[PDB]
Amino acid sequence: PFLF
Repeated sequence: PFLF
């Protein structure tokens, strides 16, 4: 997962 990518959180930004």
